[PDB]
Amino acid sequence: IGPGRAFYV
Amino acid sequence: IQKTPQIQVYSRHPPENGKPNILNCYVTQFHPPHIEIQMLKNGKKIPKVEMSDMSFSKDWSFYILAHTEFTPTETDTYACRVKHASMAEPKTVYWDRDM
Amino acid sequence: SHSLRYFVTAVSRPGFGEPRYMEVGYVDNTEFVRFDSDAENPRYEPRARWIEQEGPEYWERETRRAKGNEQSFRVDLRTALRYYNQSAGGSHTLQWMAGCDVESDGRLLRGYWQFAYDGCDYIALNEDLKTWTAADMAAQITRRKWEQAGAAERDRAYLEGECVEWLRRYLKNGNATLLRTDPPKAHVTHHRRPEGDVTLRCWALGFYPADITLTWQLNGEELTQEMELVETRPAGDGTFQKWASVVVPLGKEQKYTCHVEHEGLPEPLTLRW
Repeated sequence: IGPGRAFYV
Repeated sequence: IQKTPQIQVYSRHPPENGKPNILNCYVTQFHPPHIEIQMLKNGKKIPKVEMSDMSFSKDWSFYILAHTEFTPTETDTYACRVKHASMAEPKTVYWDRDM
Repeated sequence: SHSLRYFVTAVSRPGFGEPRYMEVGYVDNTEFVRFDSDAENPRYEPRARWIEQEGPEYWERETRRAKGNEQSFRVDLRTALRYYNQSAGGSHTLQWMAGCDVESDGRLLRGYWQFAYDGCDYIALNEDLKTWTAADMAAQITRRKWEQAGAAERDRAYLEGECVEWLRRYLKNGNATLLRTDPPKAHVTHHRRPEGDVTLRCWALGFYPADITLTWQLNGEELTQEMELVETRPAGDGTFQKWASVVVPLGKEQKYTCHVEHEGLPEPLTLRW
């Protein structure tokens, strides 16, 4: 299972 | 940053005339990811070429594998041609079936 | 050691629609899944036989995650232009790599969560999985945002948690494909050079996994002095190939030995011309 972005740069 | 692609051309098996084979064009170490790859037979573009749709390396440079099915004859010649923004001219690497 | 890694890319193309977004996932170093936003009906798709076993909720779940990630990278590309004061007409790339290395004892060895903008390091999660390394000043802003937001702890929970556990699952369900070995088939080619001497090239074809040793010997002593080489390179079918060459005097070829060491061989391969 892949990773999920939860924070923006 | 613009990194210049390294291009390698090689067959899956030792070439024998009449024996179906796969020819590969392995393009590494380039950036930006936009790139154009052709495989040529007898100076003309091969229509049925497939890509591996690309990925990148530990060091962030991009790489992709092109390949096409072919049967070696005694007179055919093959090359891989790459257009990329880091080069003023397309780059051609000829396949040497005797290496 | 084994690994589960995800390679992600977003590339902008002003005037040609939304940025191209791509995801590829690997076990050890074998591709098994991919998402491409320029596909027809973009979905997370299997790229290896053994992952097709997963049910429809797996692919619906991963497609949701990818589409969520694509939206975030759209914002990040727009933000990146502000941090670096770049015009909005150029193409820019953002890259992401995340995953886990684990040993047989199931223990996490290393966790990765790192980014690059236009091909250069931006921010990376450190080995402690608690601090961030920020390349330039622009990435320090991001580091401050992620510090006060507890980003490291949420992301670490994927690295120590879901990443390790699905790798175990993938390693059992794909065992016959991932931990197989394929032996090298070797041969030697002979080419007279214009100076009269002879290039001998030792090929090794169709081996898996990728690691291999290819050396030339002269009645017993290795020849790393005049040995040309290519890096191991992939075939379409998931196997690899390599060659090493030396220059030898004509008529003395049978004095040189090529040695191949690989997992798929019980003992090294010796061969000569």
